[PDB]
Amino acid sequence: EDFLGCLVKEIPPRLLYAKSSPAYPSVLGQTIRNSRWSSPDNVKPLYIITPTQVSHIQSAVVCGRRHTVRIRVRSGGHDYEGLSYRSLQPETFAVVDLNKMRAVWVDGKARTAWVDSGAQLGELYYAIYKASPTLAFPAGVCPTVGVGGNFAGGGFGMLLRKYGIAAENVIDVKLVDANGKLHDKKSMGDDHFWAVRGGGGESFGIVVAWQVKLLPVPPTVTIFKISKTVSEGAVDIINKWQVVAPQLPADLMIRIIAQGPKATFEAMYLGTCKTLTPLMSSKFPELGMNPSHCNEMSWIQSIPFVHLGHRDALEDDLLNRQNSFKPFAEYKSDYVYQPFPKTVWEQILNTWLVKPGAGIMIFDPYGATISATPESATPFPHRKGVLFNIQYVNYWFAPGAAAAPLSWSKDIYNYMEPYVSKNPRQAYANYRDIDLGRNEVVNDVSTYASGKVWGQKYFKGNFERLAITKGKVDPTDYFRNEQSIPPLIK
Ligand SMILES: *Cc1cc2c(nc3c(=O)[nH]c(=O)nc-3n2C[C@H](O)[C@H](O)[C@H](O)COP(=O)(O)OP(=O)(O)OC[C@H]2O[C@@H](n3cnc4c(N)ncnc43)[C@H](O)[C@@H]2O)c(*)c1C
Ligand code: NA
Ligand code: NA
Repeated sequence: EDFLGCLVKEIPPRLLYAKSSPAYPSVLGQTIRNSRWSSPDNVKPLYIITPTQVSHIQSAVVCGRRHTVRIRVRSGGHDYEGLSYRSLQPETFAVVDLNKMRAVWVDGKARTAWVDSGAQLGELYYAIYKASPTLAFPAGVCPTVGVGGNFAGGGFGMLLRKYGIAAENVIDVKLVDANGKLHDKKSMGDDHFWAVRGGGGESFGIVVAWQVKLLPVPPTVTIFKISKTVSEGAVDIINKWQVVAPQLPADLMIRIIAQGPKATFEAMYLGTCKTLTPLMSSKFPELGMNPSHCNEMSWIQSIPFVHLGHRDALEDDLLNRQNSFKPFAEYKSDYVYQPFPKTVWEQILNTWLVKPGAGIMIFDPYGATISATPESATPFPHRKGVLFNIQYVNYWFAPGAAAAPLSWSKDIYNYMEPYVSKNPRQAYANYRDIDLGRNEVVNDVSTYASGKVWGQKYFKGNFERLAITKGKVDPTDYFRNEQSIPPLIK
């Protein structure tokens, strides 16, 4: 009652939604990307606030502190467990939803931009393009992902070998802390500014906007997508790829998608067919690439082409707030430091990817720039020595069809354990997986011991510094969820 009362004093009421409000279901559902989490059995927010100004965010936080109602912040809503808009167990929370704060201001000459957290990646990329055809930013591949969560958790895509992760190309932020105070880099200090750029969403406050450096790309890039069935020698080719791809020049990224006994090699090359063809011949002739495979286009055109296979619909693919694709979905991830034996590739392609409920596996090679940053330089620790990341993706489309996919996801994670990283078994924070572990709350504070179980998997040796920073900026654990950094205080 009095939390809502506090909000109405400071924030335009058209931006406030209670469960009884007629628009509440629409506002709640607008950026839910996973049908597992939209159904009525999920725990719902007591209130939703859709700020349009930074002062609205500050007022919401001050009200939540005064009346002890916690806030989950949502930008693009892609959280794999939905923790930006649901809780796992019954509890009271408000959602602060940033979708209306979506400005992108590009300074093409300075090669910098200010980007609101509620902007989607496609909108960031398109705004950069409206300014220059030869500037880029290295974040995710999916245009509807929100800037807020993508940058907070790291963020990587087809430029990761050239330029590393999104978070290490951030040069300032505008942030509201757990006391409602407005911060930038200078007022936050080294620890807090280090933590917020890759240490995971929610934990370190609400980032309102990010200042980024914009990076050069040539006017023409080249994409290919070359598939090999097991009959065409997929196992021998991918067994070579895992050693070669992490060692290729920074200008060339070759990722793999597999969903059966067949591997599709997708390359982004910062250059032309003319130079790519000989490079492939010299370094990876086993793939059988030739000039007919090349698709030359601008960097901006490469974003819908890689993600959707589209060449012809730039605005529609990058400026898209319809929220049409809502699979039921499960996700896991791994990091690989040692080459798989050929027999493991045999098993993955011929056996694991031909089971009931089998999903899709995506393999991103590291090396080059992402691996040159020291492990502790940012909170993202998956750097030197990483050959490739694996994402295990399961989609299904009817409510009662979950059992086989969920079982496959668990079974293949168990199968892969001996061949992937261990002690800890590393995972990417933005591929959130609650089965890696969740927090325990004691005296209303997330415990350090419970955070450490999953926290070492996402952040390896950076977890303790994250928790000590959390203790300094949010000792009462105001901004939290079931898998957020717990405070470690003296
Ligand atoms: C759905 C989806 C996700 C993808 C896709 N492809 C990716 C890619 O190519 N590269 C990646 O690095 N990641 C990819 N992912 C995963 C996404 O990066 C993550 O799912 C992001 O965390 C999603 O961010 P966003 O869309 O903003 O999701 P939310 O659910 O709103 O938030 C996630 C998380 O972060 C907190 N949070 C949100 N907003 C803020 C701000 N402004 N400040 C601090 N913290 C924030 C939330 O509370 C929540 O905890 C491809 C697809 C299709
Ligand atoms: Na290890
Ligand atoms: Na999950």
